[PDB]
Amino acid sequence: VVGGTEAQRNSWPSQISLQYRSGSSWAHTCGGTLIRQNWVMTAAHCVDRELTFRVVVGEHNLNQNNGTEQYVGVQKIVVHPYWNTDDVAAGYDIALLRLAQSVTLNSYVQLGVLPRAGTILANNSPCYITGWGLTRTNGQLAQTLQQAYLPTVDYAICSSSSYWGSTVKNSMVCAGGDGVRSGCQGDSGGPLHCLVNGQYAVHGVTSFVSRLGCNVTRKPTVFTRVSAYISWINNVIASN
Ligand code: NA
Repeated sequence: VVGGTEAQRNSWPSQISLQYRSGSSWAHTCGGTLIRQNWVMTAAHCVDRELTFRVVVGEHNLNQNNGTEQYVGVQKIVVHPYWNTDDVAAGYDIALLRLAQSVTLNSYVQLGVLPRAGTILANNSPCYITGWGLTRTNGQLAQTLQQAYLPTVDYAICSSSSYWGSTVKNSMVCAGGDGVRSGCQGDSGGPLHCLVNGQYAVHGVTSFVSRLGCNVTRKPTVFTRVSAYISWINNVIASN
């Protein structure tokens, strides 16, 4: 997250770190949201690679023991059937991971609350992106979980020529684009939390930013719109 601030350690208890085995150690690769005790929602493009993955819940600092982490292997990966790795702009950038064990809930580990199906945020709605991604374009991952305030940019605007044009679809949410704050590599698959009727819900799964850099004016960060996939998510979980 570029232009972010350190999160309080109990602010976003549904945030997870998806990590992959790198030699004798593990490395953060993207984010995700805990949606059942044994299911995680992330971006399809995060699990394109044939790696060994684990999920870490209750994580705050990637490089220090927090005393709150639970580490659980990934048992099954279900990517959206329409996903196409070389066409991120076509959408369907979403995947569900079934965990090897069910995690225990506490003040650091809670299920993410999903929006009702079909819900679309009005222009300029207050949202936070969270994650451990790069803190500057071509920079390095954050140590501690970061959060940035990113107001939504509605489809009519985001799909105009000076923003994203045709690349953005109705199945996506855009947020930010002020040129100071944004998502960045390592944030993919992580949540966009939006305050609706007094309750934060996860409205987006971070999907892409501009190749021209993370925080670019009028290239808001693009998220998969979770409310477009409520039935898909239910169907996968019900059949696994
Ligand atoms: Na830690």
